[PDB]
Amino acid sequence: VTRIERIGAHSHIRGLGLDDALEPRQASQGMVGQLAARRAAGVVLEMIREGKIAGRAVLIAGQPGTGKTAIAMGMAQALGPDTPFTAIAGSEIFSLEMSKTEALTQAFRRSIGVRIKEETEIIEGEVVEIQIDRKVGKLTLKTTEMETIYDLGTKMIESLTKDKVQAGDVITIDKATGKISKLGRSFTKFVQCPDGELQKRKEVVHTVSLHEIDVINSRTQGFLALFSGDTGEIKSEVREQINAKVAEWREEGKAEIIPGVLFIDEVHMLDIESFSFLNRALESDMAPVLIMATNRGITRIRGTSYQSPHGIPIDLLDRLLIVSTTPYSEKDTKQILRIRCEEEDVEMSEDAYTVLTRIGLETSLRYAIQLITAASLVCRKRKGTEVQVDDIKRVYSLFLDESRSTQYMKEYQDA
Amino acid sequence: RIERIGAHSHIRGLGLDDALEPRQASQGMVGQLAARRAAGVVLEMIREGKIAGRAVLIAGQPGTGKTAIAMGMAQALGPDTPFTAIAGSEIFSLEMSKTEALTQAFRRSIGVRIKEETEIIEGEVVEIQIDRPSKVGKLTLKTTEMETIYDLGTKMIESLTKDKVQAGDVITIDKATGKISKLGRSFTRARDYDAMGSQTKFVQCPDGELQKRKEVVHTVSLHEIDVINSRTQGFLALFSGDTGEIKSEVREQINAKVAEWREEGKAEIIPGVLFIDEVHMLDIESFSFLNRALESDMAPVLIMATNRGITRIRGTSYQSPHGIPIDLLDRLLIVSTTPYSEKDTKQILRIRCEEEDVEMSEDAYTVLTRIGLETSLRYAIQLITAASLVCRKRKGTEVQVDDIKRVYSLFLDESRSTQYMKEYQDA
Amino acid sequence: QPVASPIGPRSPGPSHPTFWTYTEAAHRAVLFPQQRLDQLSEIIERFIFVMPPVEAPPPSLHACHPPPWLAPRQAAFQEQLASELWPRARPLHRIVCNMRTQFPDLRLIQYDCGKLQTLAVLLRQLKAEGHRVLIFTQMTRMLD
Amino acid sequence: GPIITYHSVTVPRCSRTFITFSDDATFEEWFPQGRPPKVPVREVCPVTHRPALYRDPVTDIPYAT
Amino acid sequence: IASHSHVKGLGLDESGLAKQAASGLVGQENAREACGVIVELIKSKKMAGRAVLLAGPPGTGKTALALAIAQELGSKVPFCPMVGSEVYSTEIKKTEVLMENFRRAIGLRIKETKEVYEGEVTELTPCETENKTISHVIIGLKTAKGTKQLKLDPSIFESLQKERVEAGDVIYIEANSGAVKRQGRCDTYATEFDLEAEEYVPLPKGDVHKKKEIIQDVTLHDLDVANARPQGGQDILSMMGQLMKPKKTEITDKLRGEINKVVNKYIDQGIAELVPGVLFVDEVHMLDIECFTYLHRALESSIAPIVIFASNRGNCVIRGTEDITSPHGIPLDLLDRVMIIRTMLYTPQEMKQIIKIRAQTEGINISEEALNHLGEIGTKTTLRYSVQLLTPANLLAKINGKDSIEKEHVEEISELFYDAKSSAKILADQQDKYM
Amino acid sequence: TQRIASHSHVKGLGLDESGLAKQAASGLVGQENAREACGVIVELIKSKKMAGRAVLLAGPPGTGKTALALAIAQELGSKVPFCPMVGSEVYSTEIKKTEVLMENFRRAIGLRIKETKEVYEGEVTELTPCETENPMGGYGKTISHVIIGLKTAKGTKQLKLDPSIFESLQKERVEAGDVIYIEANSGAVKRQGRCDTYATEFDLEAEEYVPLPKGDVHKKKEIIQDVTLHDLDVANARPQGGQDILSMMGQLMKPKKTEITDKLRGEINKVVNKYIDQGIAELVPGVLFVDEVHMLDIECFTYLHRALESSIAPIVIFASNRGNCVIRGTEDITSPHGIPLDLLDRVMIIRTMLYTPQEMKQIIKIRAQTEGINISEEALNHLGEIGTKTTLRYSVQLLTPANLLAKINGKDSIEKEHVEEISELFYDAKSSAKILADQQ
Ligand SMILES: Nc1ncnc2c1ncn2[C@@H]1O[C@H](COP(=O)(O)OP(=O)(O)O)[C@@H](O)[C@H]1O
Ligand SMILES: Nc1ncnc2c1ncn2[C@@H]1O[C@H](COP(=O)(O)OP(=O)(O)O)[C@@H](O)[C@H]1O
Ligand SMILES: Nc1ncnc2c1ncn2[C@@H]1O[C@H](COP(=O)(O)OP(=O)(O)O)[C@@H](O)[C@H]1O
Ligand SMILES: Nc1ncnc2c1ncn2[C@@H]1O[C@H](COP(=O)(O)OP(=O)(O)O)[C@@H](O)[C@H]1O
Repeated sequence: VTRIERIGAHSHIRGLGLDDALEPRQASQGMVGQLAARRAAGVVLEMIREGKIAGRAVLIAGQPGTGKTAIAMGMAQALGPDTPFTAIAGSEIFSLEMSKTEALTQAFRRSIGVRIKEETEIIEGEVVEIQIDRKVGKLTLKTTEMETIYDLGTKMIESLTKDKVQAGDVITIDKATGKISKLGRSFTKFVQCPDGELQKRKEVVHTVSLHEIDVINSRTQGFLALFSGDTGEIKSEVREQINAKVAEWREEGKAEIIPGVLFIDEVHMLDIESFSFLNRALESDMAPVLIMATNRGITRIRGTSYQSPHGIPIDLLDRLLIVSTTPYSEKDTKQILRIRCEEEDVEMSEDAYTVLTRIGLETSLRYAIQLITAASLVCRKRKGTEVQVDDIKRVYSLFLDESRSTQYMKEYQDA
Repeated sequence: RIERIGAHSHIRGLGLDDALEPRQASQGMVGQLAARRAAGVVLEMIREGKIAGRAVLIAGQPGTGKTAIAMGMAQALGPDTPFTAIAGSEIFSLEMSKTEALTQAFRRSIGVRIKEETEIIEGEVVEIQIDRPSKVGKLTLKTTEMETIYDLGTKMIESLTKDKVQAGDVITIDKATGKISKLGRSFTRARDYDAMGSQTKFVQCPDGELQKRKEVVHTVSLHEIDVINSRTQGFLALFSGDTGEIKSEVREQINAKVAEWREEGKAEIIPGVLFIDEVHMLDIESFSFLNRALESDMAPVLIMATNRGITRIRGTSYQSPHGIPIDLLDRLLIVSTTPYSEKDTKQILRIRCEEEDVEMSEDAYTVLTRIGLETSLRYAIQLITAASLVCRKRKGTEVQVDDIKRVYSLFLDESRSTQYMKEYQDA
Repeated sequence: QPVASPIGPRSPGPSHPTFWTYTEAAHRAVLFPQQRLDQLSEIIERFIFVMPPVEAPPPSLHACHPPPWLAPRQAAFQEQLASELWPRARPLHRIVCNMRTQFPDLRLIQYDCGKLQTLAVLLRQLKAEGHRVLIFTQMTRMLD
Repeated sequence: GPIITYHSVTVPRCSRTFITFSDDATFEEWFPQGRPPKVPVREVCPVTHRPALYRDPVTDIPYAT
Repeated sequence: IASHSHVKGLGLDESGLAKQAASGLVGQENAREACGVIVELIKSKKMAGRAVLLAGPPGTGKTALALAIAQELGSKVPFCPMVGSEVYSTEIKKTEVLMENFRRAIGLRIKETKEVYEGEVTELTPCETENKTISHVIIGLKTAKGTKQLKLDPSIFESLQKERVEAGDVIYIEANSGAVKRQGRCDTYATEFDLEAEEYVPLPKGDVHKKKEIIQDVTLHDLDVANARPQGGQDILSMMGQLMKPKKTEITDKLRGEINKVVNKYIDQGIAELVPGVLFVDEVHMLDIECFTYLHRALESSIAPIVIFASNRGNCVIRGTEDITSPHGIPLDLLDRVMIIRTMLYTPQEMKQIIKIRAQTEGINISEEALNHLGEIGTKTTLRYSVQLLTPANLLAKINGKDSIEKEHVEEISELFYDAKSSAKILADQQDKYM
Repeated sequence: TQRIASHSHVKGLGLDESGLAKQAASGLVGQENAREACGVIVELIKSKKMAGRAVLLAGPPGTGKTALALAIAQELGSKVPFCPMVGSEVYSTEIKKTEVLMENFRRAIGLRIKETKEVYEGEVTELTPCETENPMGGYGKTISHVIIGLKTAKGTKQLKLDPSIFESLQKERVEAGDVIYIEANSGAVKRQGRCDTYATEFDLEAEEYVPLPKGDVHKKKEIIQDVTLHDLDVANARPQGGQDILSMMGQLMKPKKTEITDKLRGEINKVVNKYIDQGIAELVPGVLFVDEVHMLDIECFTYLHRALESSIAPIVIFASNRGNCVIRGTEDITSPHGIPLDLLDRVMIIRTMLYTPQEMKQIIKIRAQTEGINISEEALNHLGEIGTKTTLRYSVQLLTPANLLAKINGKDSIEKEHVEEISELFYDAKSSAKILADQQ
């Protein structure tokens, strides 16, 4: 019923609502207004899909809450799967097991995919009989269209003796390695037998990132990325030769790289040492086209008393493109609230919509989006069906906001 | 046996009556009636252990008996009740966080005593036969009242051979596990009497029934439980340095299982006290955690001794009384200690000198009280042993006024060294 | 091997000074880990009960078409590692069991049944007096 | 048959220790059997009469130089 | 033992309005009727990442309401009480604690079926074969129903050897985990030897081969840490837990991604059931600016649970910035993502009835006169101080031979013990004497 | 080898039988008020009665704190342990600050332990069983004793052992004509290979043939161990051996101190008492010399007067060099001597006076005598004069280079011109400071 993923803060966003010529619609695919910044997002998405001019940075500026993250989520959705879209917060680089610069270059590598094609042959049928003559034997597999015998060699007999697989089990046998996998006991876990041919060649493609390759080629069974046991790979010894070997895979017909996308949220958390590394990491061939956002203006840079836009030094500020987002009006706010209500199961009245739009233009946009569900549930408390203005007023009274909670501080608390 | 006396070894407990009425100079505690009565109330609250998560602070001038009252409470509490004494600066560890150190300190003062009724045997070994080839044997145990013969099994024989006991040894046989614990030897000796051997020692044989049902008890602290349960490193809870407990996978499970044990009656509870001396060293985060760490049934009471006044809280720039934020200070009630008067300091010095086994003349007491009232009490107490050495060096009997006056000129307490610090040594 | 440890190294005999330098009493002052096991056996048995809420297979396996020399070398590596350390890790099996799974401690059998408590109290006195009892039930399952 | 019984007894007062070979008294000596004391001596070489340090594998004669 | 037990629910009417005196909670009616909507949202299992900020002066029930929220949802849904000081970890990244707590607040009830082998073992003949390792092992288990022989892998035989078991004893075997325990030897052989170190357990009942369904309830953080720190039986990989056993940092592709995919595979096939939790981050006002900034992406996640913060400060300098201040000690960017809930400061009557409620909790019989005097002593001090002169008062009354508490008892207990405000003036007077 | 140090001249406090300091004795000169003050604490240490006492050697730099501080270790002698440490050794990367203090506190408390054990050595000639007349039923004779003949350089004697010793011997797999090792107190029997004297030829096998053990077959000699509480603590903390895989972790550095107090109140700290009261060990409380104490952090200072209040703690001899200085780790605090007022309230301060020209001259003479320099009376006078200007350190350091210049210039005694030439090649702190202030 309820999956691990539920209705979050960016579920309505299904992608960029652009036309064939990168012209944003008034409201489409869950994106309201934001024409200029949305079309700029479209341009960057197109030049990413192109994947020729690498090493480009963009900064989505604007007032707090002006869909700066919505644009990034829409770009991610439009880019679709099969293309790495790495999203991390500016605070995630501050790690104790690895240095901030190492974490940053690690995220960079994670934001670059490598496309490799395989031509393995996979078997898929059901076991009829398994034999063992203490050693050699025979194996009879069955599918809905045919049955056949198989000579159980050393590897096969050993693997099938180690595994508990027996007669009457739909299984798969990768003739390359011999990995046995049972998808269900029998006819009705139980599951029916497969159809078509028993042994058939299957093409497999893996979009492994340079990070995965490095972790695979660093230690004995070095695939410890699952828990990031590694504190940092050996730069220029196991990290530069992997690049040369990937270039060898390319321009030969072995593999092709897939330019990913990086989205560092709240970049103002990055210190001066992280910005210094970006000034040179974005000048290499294998560098993704990253985007970033910051709600602060000319604030202090973490590390010194210097004041600079976005809290980012000038040396990096003159190295990226800024994308400012304008404030929303009544129309845009109301349409965003309506799309948010459509995402959920709530259905507000027209007067309720106007009241919520006024409340969201008074204090802030996110406050109305939050009060949506509160009023929806308060309506269900009085045994109603539609969220009326009275419910929104009751909620506005119950739940306070930033600006109204700050003004209520006429009683001194701790400090 | 040999554990030299310390600055706080003289107090053997709060000098209180059955009605928590502090006596003047009973049981080593001199004066300080109000703070002693408060400590007695909180101790009576401790030996009851029906509410957990409270705290009491003892404040006053430096050298008024805060740590003294803490040690007195610790002593009057006696064993069978975990008491943990920690300085505020001890939690600043490098192998674990501050909150982790505080959790460990708290859980180190929560004991779980599991009562185990294991039946065993206890008697003097009279004869043992073992036929090596499986191997089979027999055993005969004797007590003052009766004797019997046992047909040992294979595993019992193996255990007795590992212990390699012989006739005359007094041992205890755990019927469940078979562990053989030998208390000593009965009146028997001379294995060959021609071979070399150590001196012989004998003890009386056990009395009463040969087999009897006794009661063993295993008392461990909640910290030791979480520790040995933290990871599979064998014989933990000592391991010389390392605790990395996980919050949910271990801690919550330990709490739940202790509650379950209390439910059925395996080991219910024995709360303790966590005397945090010099708590002003704790960081703002330490107090932030302590705020909600006391809000738990497994949170034992803690006692804090403070010497600071209106001073900034460490880790920030917030001025607050006692160097403690008013958030944590809201729970704990504070106890005030009055500076000792002339007759109080004099009697304190008298008791502290009678503890060190030194005799001082009547005028020695007067001059030392003069010094300890113009100066700090700790210096007057330190001058008790220093003056007791020149006397012995001159083959004296009891400390006179001249010896104290000489050792006073030999040393400087706090002011005769700073007043002479007029040479601009280094800064 | 012992640089400054309070106990002496392997003494091949009395001819070398190193034998007449370390007392056996001082040797008993230091407890080896297995001696700590012998000391703690009771609390190890009666306090180690926690278990991981989830236990996944050890390896984070990796599907592939790998070279033929990798899997055999890894298998030989595991064989080498296992044949050596497992004989030395046997002493920790006792705790690994308690940490692996948890069964009733047999104390609840009597606690969760009041009539069994009076039965225990009665049989105790009857055996102390030297009697022999005949316990009758209608139910056979109750005999278990 | 192969029974070796270890018997400890509390004689009178004082604890003695016996180990009896119930199988056969001959096994009382079979276990502590042997006593082959060594009787080697230096095999002076025949050439220089020096104390031999080696043994030629070909001649088997002990030599020293 | 009770420290915060007086709270046992929000004490709300069917219409959400807070029942003045109910569930041991009194006062804060607006805050409680608001937390009613919060608990209703949590039970809906529809939203994710919604944050709440219980703001108010010290000792205003924000934590009381937070625990009453847990008491309202029951023990079925996961609840993770966390303090803001747990993020400053030295053995692992700071953001790692936040992410693993967000993952740990998500529950997962997964019904599972497993098989069990048990009974009295008759014989164990390890099938020998040339490789020259032992091929298999035939074990015969005799039970009250019948006796059956079964073949197991060599690992189970090795485990049995670790147990040092013999022929004719009782054993417990599990094919899922592979762990084989030693319950003891069979009970019928108790008369064989006179005294032995073996324990005797009755012949296991039921069929030798028996299964049973277990409805287990765990959290996603458990699977995360199990896949990040694997474990198993008879595998040398356990060495990782001896030399490489620091706190783990599950990568994004593992914390998210594959774990969520396998959990969804379990759910959509009718074996698992999702249950959101409540992450109560108390004392959030002292987190680092980095934690506050990461909370942005943490809450906006579609997996994040309903969070209920609890601030105490009015307006102070944000920790980690050292130069900028904001309300509640929380930056404004995060404060826009929370639904702040007020908490009214208690009035004399509310405080008096709170003292009354707290008194009857831990078995204290307080008289009306002493109760009213506690109100007078409280209006001058904080509620938390006035509500704590009850256990010392009861203990002192037990000494005076009086079964109840009178005026003099609480007057002497109010004299032996001071409070923050009353003790601060004592230091202000003797300023240059406390150091 | 001597390897003359900077303090190899102080042999003791130089106090007479009445406790009065001589003007010049045992290498030390002057500082009578201080050498008599720090002499009482010597008897305090020799009493083994008090615990946690502290004395603060507070004076200007170079007055002699370290001079008469380590001289107490000479008066006390090497028998009692003496653990010196500078205030900068507390800061560590693998052990918390407040813990190094405790680790050093227990390293100063010594514990000497004595044990007596008989010993057997010599070539075993024969091992014949002693017959027991059918103790059980008619199965066979029994070994009541075993006659063993051990050969040594002194003589050959036959001895009886128990039947359990016979079983141990049989399972030990030894033969006759070899050297064995028996300890009757414990019973364990060890082997020392065969007898190199007659048993081995020129063969190659390094069976470690022990020569015919020289001495009586039976010998007993009390072993006297000198173990500290920190040594036994680390031993119980970092076990050794080649078993118990937990101990097999010899590849890791394992510097992991911070001994939990559970292991203190439990093991060795308890078995120490059980051996002392048993009459096996004698506690030897030592000294804990902590110089440059002003380097300790505020946390360290706070923990100091919590560990000093424990019944198990040695004396402490602080050496504070700074005057009124800011405490390290805090702000706007001007505690005197760089030590918090609270801690200064617990220490007995011994004020050392400033040396006069004649006392510094005596010190220079003594240091020259120690280094072995044949300084003349004119060179000595000029050194004293130029040392009255600067500190004593620079003055007394101009003996080695001056002696080198002398030897190079065909001399056997430092002359007036040698120290003058060296005084120009090298200068003191004030001169360099003036030269720096004159330049940029
Ligand atoms: N173009 C848009 N279409 C739909 N919803 C939007 C749009 N822009 C903003 N929003 C809504 O307004 C809110 C703005 O918050 P957010 O963009 O996350 O702030 P920030 O970018 O500063 O972190 C989002 O929760 C989003 O749902
Ligand atoms: N009630 C008391 N009875 C006897 N001696 C006391 C008492 N209070 C303090 N002292 C003496 O004062 C000395 C130091 O007191 P201390 O515990 O440091 O006070 P504070 O904790 O206020 O600093 C101790 O050596 C002790 O002998
Ligand atoms: N609604 C309430 N009903 C009864 N007592 C309350 C209530 N709210 C707070 N209290 C009392 O206040 C004390 C502290 O409240 P707490 O939860 O710590 O507030 P805060 O989180 O603001 O410090 C508790 O011991 C409790 O008895
Ligand atoms: N009483 C003394 N007798 C002889 N030499 C002394 C005496 N006091 C100091 N010195 C000399 O002064 C030198 C420096 O003194 P030192 O003790 O290191 O200074 P401080 O202890 O003040 O740091 C030493 O090398 C020592 O030779």
